[PDB]
Amino acid sequence: NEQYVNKLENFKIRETQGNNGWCAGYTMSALLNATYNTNKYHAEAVMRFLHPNLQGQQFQFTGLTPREMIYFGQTQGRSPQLLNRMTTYNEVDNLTKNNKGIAILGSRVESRNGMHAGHAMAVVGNAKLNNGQEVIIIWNPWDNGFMTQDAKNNVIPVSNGDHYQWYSSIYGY
Amino acid sequence: NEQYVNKLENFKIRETQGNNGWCAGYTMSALLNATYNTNKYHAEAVMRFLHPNLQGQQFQFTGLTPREMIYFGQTQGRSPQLLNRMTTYNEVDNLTKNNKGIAILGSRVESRNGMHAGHAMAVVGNAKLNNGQEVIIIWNPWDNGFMTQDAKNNVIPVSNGDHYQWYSSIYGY
Ligand SMILES: *[C@@H](C(=O)O)[C@H](O)C(=O)N[C@@H](CC(C)C)C(=O)NCCCCNC(N)=[NH2+]
Ligand SMILES: *[C@@H](C(=O)O)[C@H](O)C(=O)N[C@@H](CC(C)C)C(=O)NCCCCNC(N)=[NH2+]
Repeated sequence: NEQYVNKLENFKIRETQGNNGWCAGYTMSALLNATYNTNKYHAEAVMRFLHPNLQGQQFQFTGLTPREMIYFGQTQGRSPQLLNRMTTYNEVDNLTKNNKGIAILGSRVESRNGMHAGHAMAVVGNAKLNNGQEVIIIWNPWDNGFMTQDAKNNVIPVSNGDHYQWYSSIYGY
Repeated sequence: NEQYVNKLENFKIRETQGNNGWCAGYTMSALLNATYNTNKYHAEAVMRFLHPNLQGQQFQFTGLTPREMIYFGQTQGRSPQLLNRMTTYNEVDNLTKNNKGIAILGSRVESRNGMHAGHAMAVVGNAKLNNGQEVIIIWNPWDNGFMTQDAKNNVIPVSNGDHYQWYSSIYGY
């Protein structure tokens, strides 16, 4: 389907998200594994590093803040930067060519007692389709495969039928 | 090279062993991921489950006993059995067809102040080559690939030049 494809070279899915609140741990482990060309990071280990005192269900379901995500990247030799919007196709193209990972911070369009769950995903790269559309390739931690998102649209449809608005990005993993 | 190949269906290498003493954690995570068709087990998490109080270098380098390996499999819904020898080609063929994993317990032929380090590896399956040789396919946690071992020989040459005698096996993961 693609005429041009630009991906993070060594990105590989090695684990998927089950019943826990560790989406940002999944996302940062896969981006650091790709930019360092390693297999040592795993979500559980990220989470235990940042939340050493939580146990049981609290450990299982407590997610991360953007500050915790930025400090984690600094501890692993990166300098992540918060961008308070969705990255453009050109931005993704240039960061991907430079081997810099991008985490997506998404907010669920569908509500539940007025609250919009937050969910983090990873950018894998970008591509131009045969009809000219400019797309960003995304890995959502629940899936064993990637999605393609038109770059003009800031709401990503995910595999269970929900929709997440890409409201901010952390780049530099 | 093979005329017949019998492997554990969903075995996949998802991580390799760096500077730690967690070979048995690597081996059991890959065998349980394959027999359960999952990606949730990782060596670090096995080790932390069995050694919750060790920290720092003690945590990093303390390996497992066979009893700890057997109790770990019981906690994950398996009934591993210790066999005080190398499994035969036929045994590997039948266990593999039945989706039962086998851990190799190896002892280093080369010594260091009279001590023979212990190192655990995983069986992936078995195969018959085009010249008729009967072989067992092995994954050593340090490698990103498999080895083939003639079934008549109980000493496996590994990738750094050392040799490990297969002295016992734990099957049933
Ligand atoms: C994501 C998930 O597992 O699906 C998980 O809930 C998560 O990390 N959510 C985040 C937001 C993403 C990073 C966009 C969020 O909800 N953050 C607030 C969680 C803060 C938990 N508290 C502390 N104190 N660390
Ligand atoms: C293997 C390695 O990382 O290369 C690692 O050293 C290991 O687990 N070795 C084992 C033997 C294999 C299971 C054959 C071994 O050396 N066992 C004795 C280690 C016991 C450590 N102590 C306790 N108390 N749990």
